[PDB]
Formats: sequence, C-alpha cells, structure tokens
Amino acid sequence: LRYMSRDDFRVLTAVEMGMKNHEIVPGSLIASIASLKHGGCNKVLRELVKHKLIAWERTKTVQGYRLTNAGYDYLALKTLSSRQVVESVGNQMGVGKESDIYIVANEEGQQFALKLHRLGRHNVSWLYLSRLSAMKEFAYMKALYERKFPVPKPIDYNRHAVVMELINGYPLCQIHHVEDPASVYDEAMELIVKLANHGLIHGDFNEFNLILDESDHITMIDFPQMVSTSHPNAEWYFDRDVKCIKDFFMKRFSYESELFPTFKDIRREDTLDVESTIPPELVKQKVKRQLTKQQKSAVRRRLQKGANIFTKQRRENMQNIKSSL
Amino acid sequence: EETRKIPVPANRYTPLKENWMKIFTPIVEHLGLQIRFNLKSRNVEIRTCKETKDVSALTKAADFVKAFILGFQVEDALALIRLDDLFLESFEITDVKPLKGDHLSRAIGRIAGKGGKTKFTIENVTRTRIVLADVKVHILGSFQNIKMARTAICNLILGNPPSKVYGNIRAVASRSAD
Amino acid sequence: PIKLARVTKVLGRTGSQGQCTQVRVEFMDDTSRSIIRNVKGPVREGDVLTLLESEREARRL
Amino acid sequence: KEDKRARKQAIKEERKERRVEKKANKLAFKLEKRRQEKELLNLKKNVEGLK
RNA sequence: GAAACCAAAGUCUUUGGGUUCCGGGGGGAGUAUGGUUGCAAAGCUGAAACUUAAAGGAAUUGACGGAAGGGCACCACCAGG
Repeated sequence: LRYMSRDDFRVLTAVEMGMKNHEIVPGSLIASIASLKHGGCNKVLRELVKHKLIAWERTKTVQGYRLTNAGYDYLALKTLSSRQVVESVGNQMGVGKESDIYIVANEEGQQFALKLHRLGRHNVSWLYLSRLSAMKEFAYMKALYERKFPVPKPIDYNRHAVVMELINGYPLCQIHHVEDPASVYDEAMELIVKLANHGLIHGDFNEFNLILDESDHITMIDFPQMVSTSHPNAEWYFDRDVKCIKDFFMKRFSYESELFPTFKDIRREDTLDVESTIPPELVKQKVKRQLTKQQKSAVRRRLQKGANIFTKQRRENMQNIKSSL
Repeated sequence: EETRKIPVPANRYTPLKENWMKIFTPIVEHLGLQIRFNLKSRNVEIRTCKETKDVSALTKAADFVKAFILGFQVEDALALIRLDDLFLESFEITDVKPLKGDHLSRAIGRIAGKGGKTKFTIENVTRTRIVLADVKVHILGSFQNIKMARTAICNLILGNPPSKVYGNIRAVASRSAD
Repeated sequence: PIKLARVTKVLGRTGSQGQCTQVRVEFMDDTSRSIIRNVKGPVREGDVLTLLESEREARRL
Repeated sequence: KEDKRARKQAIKEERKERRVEKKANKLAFKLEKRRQEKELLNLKKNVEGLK
C-alpha cells in the first residue's frame, strides 16, 4: 500500500527519465535531476528496495538501480491519485497473461476497472513495450465509444494504466446456457458488420474476447491486434470470425443460423483503420536557469566520485599481503 | 561502319600495356569488334566490322575501355560488357565543398580510410566500385546504388566521420530491397 | 501455356529461413535458354520441373 | 539615386537602433546576474542550516 | 625526452654562447572597476571576494559498441508430427 507521499514521487520519476535513455541508472544521476532534496535520497532508495519498487545492479563495472515490474505500476497509480480517479483498492482481480485487471474506487465510491500491462530482452525494453500497448488500446477505446460501439468507457491513461467503465459479467467461453440464443447471435453478427462498416477487422473475434452482461449485452475488450480493410486478405479474416461464431452457437447452444451476413461495405462510416526590450521578469528567469545549470553540473561530478566499490575491493587484498610477509 | 576513340593519359599507359591481352580479347571474342591502339594520338581506337554480331556492342566496348582508363580494375570493368545497367557517375571532390590544400588532402584521406578501409566498406555496402583519381571520385554500380554511394562519399568530404557514415548508409541499404 | 524444365545446376539457398533453392533451369523445349528460378522443396541436379509461367525470371542481381 | 540611397540609409538606421538595443540588454543581464551572484553567495555565508 | 616523437625539442645535476617576451593547481575570469584607444562594435591593460582536490598530458589492456564479419543450436526457426 501507499503510505509515503512526498519524496517517493520525485525519486521514482527520476529513474523513469534514465530508463528511457539507458539500461541501469546510477545513483549519481538520480539526485541531480531530483534537486529538491539533497543528500537524503540514498535512504529513500533503501526503503524502495524493501518493497518491489527498484532493483539493485552491481555486475562488474555497472553500479546503480533499475525499475521493477511492480515499481512501474505504483508510479501510474500515484499519478491517477492526483487526477482524483483512484483512491482505494478493490480486491476482485483477474490475473491474466498479457494484462492484470484491478478494481479501483474514487472519492465518490463508484467502482471502476483498471488495466495494467504486464509484458514479459532486458526488463527496460519490457517496460517500454507496455507503454506503447496502453496508448494504442486507449486510442481504439476512444474511437469506438464515440462511434456507438458497446465498449467500456475510456477515462484516463498513465504510462501503462488504462481506466475503464466497470462492466461486470462472465466471458463467453464459460457460459452454459443463454435464455435467448437467437437475439444474442444477431447482436454479435451485427457488430462484425459494424466494424467492417467503419473499416476494421477484429482478427481474433472469438468466444475468448467477448463478455456477456446479465446474458443480454455483449461487451468487447482487448484491442491491439486490429487491422485495416485495405489489407489483401480482408475478406479472409472477416469470414474466419463469422465461421467462429456460426459454429460456436451450434456447438454450445445448438442454434443453427437463418441469417448469413457476408457484406463488404467500405466505407459508409468513419475510417477508424488510421486510428531595454526584455522585461526584468524574463531576465530573472533566464539568469536563474544559467545559475542552476552551473550548480547541477558541479553536483554531478561530486556524485560521480561515489568509486566507493572500487576502494573496498582494493583494501581487502592489501591486508592479506602485509600479513603474509 | 562507325568508330569510337577514347583517350588514355600517361599515368594509365603502363597498365594498358600490361592488361592489353585481357582487354582486347573480350572486345574481339564475344563482341566481335576491331580494336587497336594509336600510339600517335594516344587513343584506343575501336571499330565495327563484318563480324560484329549486333548493334550497341560498340557502346558496351566503349564503356568497358573507358572504365579501365579511369582506374577501374579490368575484372571489375568487364561487368560493363555483360550487364545492362551499370554506370560510371563521376564528380569532382570540390563539387560538394570548396576545399583548399591540406583540407583537400585530409578529405581524400577519409574517403579512402586507413589501408583504404572506408573505401572498401562503402564498396561492400553499396555494391559498387569506387575509384579515387587524385581529385576525382568515379563510382561504378547500379543507378540506385550510385545515388546511395554518392551520398556516403559526399558526407565524408563535407565532414561526417566514417563511424557516422557507416551507420547512415547501412540503414539506407536495409530499406532499398537489398 | 505450360513449359517443362530441366536442372542444370543447383546454386544455393535463398529465402528468409533458407527454404528456397536457387536453381539453373534448362528448357526441355530444345532451346538452351538458361533461366535461373527459385524452387520450394528438395531439388537435386537432374530434376525436371513443371513451371506455370516461363516468362518469369527469378532474382538475378 | 535618391530611391536606392534612402532605402539603404533606412537599413543603416535600423541596425544603429539595433546594436544600441543589444548593448542595453547586455548591460541589463550583466547587472542582474551580478546581483543574483551576491544573493546566492549570501546564503553560503549565512541563512542556511536547520535551527 | 612523461611520451608520441625530435638531427633538434640534442650538446641540461658532467646544470652559465648572447639576448626579448612570458607561465606558476583548476575556477571565479580574461569577469568587475579604473585608465586608454575607438564614430560605433569593440581592442589593449586588467583584479579581488569567494569556491574547489583536483583541472590536465602522454602512453596501455580492452569490461561495452545501439560496430562489422563468421560459426552453431528443434533448450532456434523453416517443412512438418
């Protein structure tokens, strides 16, 4: 849980700055880009290693710290807390392979769903691929909700976290019986034609990516696999998804289809496949920026002398040599 | 019957005397062209005859001997006879950047490299043959490959160190369906 | 039109994964027309092919 | 003449107004940096601690 | 000669052929201030307070290359079961 709520923001963000450019970030660089408090950040790092926030690395010459899987997760929730979306944690968690579903509650008490991308090449690249995944998923989530589609409502995105509307139900793969099989079938078949009208093919439109809300309403999730209709095999991915649903309702619910939708309509809807002159106030700001940069460069060279590990190794052998002589 | 004569400078005479049999043989065998060397005019004089198989075989030969005279190795120049699209785009080194004296000498230097390494590395990646006459760069390859090569050579003479140049050109090679 | 072929020489392995064999094709139409083609599967020197299009020429230069 | 000569003399007067304006800024930044250098060096001696 | 190198950068602890200029840990700073020259832009001369264990020169192995070439592996892929 989150108790510490001051210096932990600045130190962890400073790691993320170094993570985008380099692998393991040395402790010398951290304090320079987090200049608000000086000296006492080294004990904060020792509190960060207690939790699964940062990992230590002392291989051969490389001495420093790298951000963990769970440590990257805490940073997004800390940003979402300032945007007043997340306050307390709900416990109903569906631990998946590509993502983790966490229930979140706001100031109001209204429960929302949170998605956290867990892509698992070094861990630096793995925590960068999760960044691009959430930004792509939120892009489709906004694009479909605006265009009448039955998708969860997009709220906020932070690095890898995506806040969505809480639609609670069961996935189609674990459904025994539906009270009205025909009405549910026609609803699902319409949504494939709907996407094709907007110039989109789902690709993997199966029973594993569909959730029923009280056996009345079909909800769609997971959107990183979507392709354009400009693709040469556009009708192939269209027909494969149709046959997947055609066979499933005949298999599980024993419903044979009377309507066979195979229409190519591109595009009647929006193409979503793309988706003295200088005042003294300014003089003061400019002088300040110059004077801070001169101090920051000097502090970097003071911190680069921390090598402490090199001095410790040299001292051990000297004691052995003098005793043997 | 028609003829084309191409000159030969004095620095290129002794290779033309050495490689002469390797030159006139492919011109006279499978092209079937009359060829002589006018010592008075210092020109390689080549002709059509009755034994000439096809038209434009004269042009094949003309390009071949021209390539040899510029400085290209006979084995490399021979490619002009067999292949269709090979060209020798040549330019002055001072075309890219106005350079004088010691600056031009360092400029030549970094096109070549230590032990001619830079020169060979571009020749490998661009699939070309480049030749440095004292203040001239003659390159030989496909048109797409020439435009690639002229840029790398060019970057070297306007500053960009060999290390940056290899990085730029290997990215360009990856995109050109090589 | 369907033309039959010969194998003059087996050159090397082309393709991404090393699946395609680059092969010298002599024609069985009496002509000494030697076109280099790419084949999928195992081909030894002395095989006879069935090419769907003969006008095609595989990756030369 | 008179057309070109007046046009050139207008650009000369723009540059003369410009380097006066540049010198004025050069003294404005120099005077503001020097007083901020004192106010930062003041903290080093006194008004920096705990109690 | 620290050395790369240098017939000078040699004839230097076996130290004195004549003679001019000029450097004394790094910064602050070639900054302020004064003087002077300048139509101006500027030039010449030119500090301190204070701050810092270093700032650097030569050479040498190659932890790492987001460098290049090879080679190998169904704990890799390809064609498949």
